[PDB]
Amino acid sequence: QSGLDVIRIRKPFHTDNPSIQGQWHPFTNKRTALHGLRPRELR
Amino acid sequence: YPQGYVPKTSLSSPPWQEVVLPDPVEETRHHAEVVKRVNELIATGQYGRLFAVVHFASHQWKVTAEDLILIENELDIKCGERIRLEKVLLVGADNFTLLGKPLLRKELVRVEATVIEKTESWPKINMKFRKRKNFRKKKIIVNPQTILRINTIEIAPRL
Amino acid sequence: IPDKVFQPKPEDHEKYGGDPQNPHKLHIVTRIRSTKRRPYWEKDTIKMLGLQKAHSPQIHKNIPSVNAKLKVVKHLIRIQPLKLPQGLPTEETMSSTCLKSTGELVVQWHLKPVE
Amino acid sequence: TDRYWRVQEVLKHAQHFRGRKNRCYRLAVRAVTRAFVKCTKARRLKKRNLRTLWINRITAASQEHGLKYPAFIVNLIKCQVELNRKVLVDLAIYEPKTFKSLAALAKRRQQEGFAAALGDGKEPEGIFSRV
Amino acid sequence: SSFSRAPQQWATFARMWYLLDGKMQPPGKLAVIASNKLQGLNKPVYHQLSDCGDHVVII
Amino acid sequence: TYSSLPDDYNCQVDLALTADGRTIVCYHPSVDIPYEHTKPIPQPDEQGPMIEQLSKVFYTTKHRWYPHGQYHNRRKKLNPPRDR
Amino acid sequence: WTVVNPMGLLVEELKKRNISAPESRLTRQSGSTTALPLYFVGLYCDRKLIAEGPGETVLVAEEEAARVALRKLYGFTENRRPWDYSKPK
RNA sequence: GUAAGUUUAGAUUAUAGCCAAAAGAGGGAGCUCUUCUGGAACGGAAAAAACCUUUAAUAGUGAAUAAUUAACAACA
Repeated sequence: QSGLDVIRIRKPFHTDNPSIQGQWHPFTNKRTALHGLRPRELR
Repeated sequence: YPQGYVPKTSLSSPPWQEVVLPDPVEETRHHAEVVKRVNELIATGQYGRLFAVVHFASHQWKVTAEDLILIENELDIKCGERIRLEKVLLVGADNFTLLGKPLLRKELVRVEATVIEKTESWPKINMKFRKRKNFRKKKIIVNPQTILRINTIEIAPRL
Repeated sequence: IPDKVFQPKPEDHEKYGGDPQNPHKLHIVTRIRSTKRRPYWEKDTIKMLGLQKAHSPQIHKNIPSVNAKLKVVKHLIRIQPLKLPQGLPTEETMSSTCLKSTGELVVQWHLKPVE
Repeated sequence: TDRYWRVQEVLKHAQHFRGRKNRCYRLAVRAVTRAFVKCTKARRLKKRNLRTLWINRITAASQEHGLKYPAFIVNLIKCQVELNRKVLVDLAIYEPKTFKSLAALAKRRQQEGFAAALGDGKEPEGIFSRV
Repeated sequence: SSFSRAPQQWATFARMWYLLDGKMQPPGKLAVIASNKLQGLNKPVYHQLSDCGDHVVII
Repeated sequence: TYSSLPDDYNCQVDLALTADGRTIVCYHPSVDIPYEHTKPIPQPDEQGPMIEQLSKVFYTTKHRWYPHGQYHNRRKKLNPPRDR
Repeated sequence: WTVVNPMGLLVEELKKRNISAPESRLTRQSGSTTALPLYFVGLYCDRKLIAEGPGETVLVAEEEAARVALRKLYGFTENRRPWDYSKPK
């Protein structure tokens, strides 16, 4: 046994590098348009 | 109009749209061509952090360097002793990934980890529901446990 | 139910892939339902056959006495014919036997993907 | 002569209770047992919720790429992929590029599967449908 | 990838604005879609306590 | 068009089978947005009302901002757990 | 390592490498007029994006994008090869 | 197929059910009786002691299933 306290462990996994390919955000997988035109822009 | 011709309408055409697959002969060439490029990538070692999925016990653990994994049972292995995981179905790189069918060849992937600690789980209260329960009808568990630290992941261009 | 159900016909033979000659020797039976709330005669037969646990394979002889017992519990069991593609296992190969879901007991387990 | 400590055993579990329950042994003992039983029942149900959460997250990730969860699972099964739902959630969150590759793989098998189903097996099995 | 922690949290937890046209459209089908978008169920990391709902505009 | 999904948003997915046939190779290099398909950064450079203003800014309920009694305030855990 | 003025430092490295200073562009925009605006700013070198960062304001996104570029410059990518402690040699 | 059984001696406990569903009998509704069968979830039928799925209970951030409110105007 180690000196670490014996109590409930919330998560059985510990990692210092959770993501390798990058964390997903809503703008991921969203296609751009020519000139980056925002929606409903008349131009 | 040709015989048995149905004009397109709401009900004449199915909602789903038919697709056409590429011809097999050229498809294999693309399959082989892609493999050759990847084989060079593995040989050149053009990758950094890697993630590998390993199935241990009844659990599947996505694993990376320095990861800590806890197993809720004894293992009989001394602490500080490196161990090789033999069940890996997937390994991933920054710009490519490999998928087992259903498992990767032992030659391609070798994964090693070290045993950190042997411990028992925190107490777990068990008390069944019953009329006139009484206070002494309760049980504790503290299921044994073990700690594993990921050490290294080794791959080779053996496609 | 007519007795023809247990008297097979050529069409039934083709459907289930069973040869009218060389009748199969052994039955494979598994309990698929609970005996709770069932009459005592059903309960007694299930215990006698040993199908206490559900989804547990049991091998039985295809003999008239056993067939009568299986018929009583027919609704609570699934019956499959055991097949020996490689024949009976030997003493040396007794440790390499494996029973497939198809109903075939192989006498050699090579741990190689069939693919 | 240890009756005081027996009450302390109930009290120590009842220190965090509110109202006269925390200071009345008659009520404190009942509350302590009720609290323990509630945890016991939740243990079995707790596991089921976690799987439900994992499945729900997978569906949103699959729907983000335009793939239905049932279709994605079936095609992966046809490909002999046995990654668990918990790992699948992590892959989408932490390996979005891999998830798209998985999404592309499942869709390609789905296209091959639809072709195979329409073919009825007369046509040769597809490259991605080969076992 | 390689983004700073605080900006990374902001982007993933950000809420989006959506526009819907109701002309000759069944409200119920729009409501089913609107509920999905409004509740935040369209996000892969949806959690009950994350308050990840999104803005929906209907015209 | 070997890939079954559009490759123009996240990454170029190239699916391949290894020579042995018991492995699938996926190559996924990321795709960058075209210069033409983006815009340049913009070159030009009381108690009751307080809760209402707070509610309006964050689209929250007014009930959220009301205080709580001493009983619950003391109960709050002072040390939220954070590892790494 | 404390780095102030990331944009200036990024430009300083680029001129040393004889690389054109990237042209900042607004890759994505959301909730601009709300109290919680999200801006994505991408650094485009020779009309090619080198690094992109998210920010609540255009300035914040540009600063974050600069920080991302600096990590890329010095090979500190999030996906970089992990250091190895296993080697007995 | 299976492992109890017969006899001798000592000795108590028990000697009041509940509800569903079957089979009868008075009766002509429904009631009124008698007989046989089954039951006491941690799942489901909404809340449902009595119906359906359910062999015990142990830890696990595994897996396959069971039962599981739902159904798709008339003219010759």
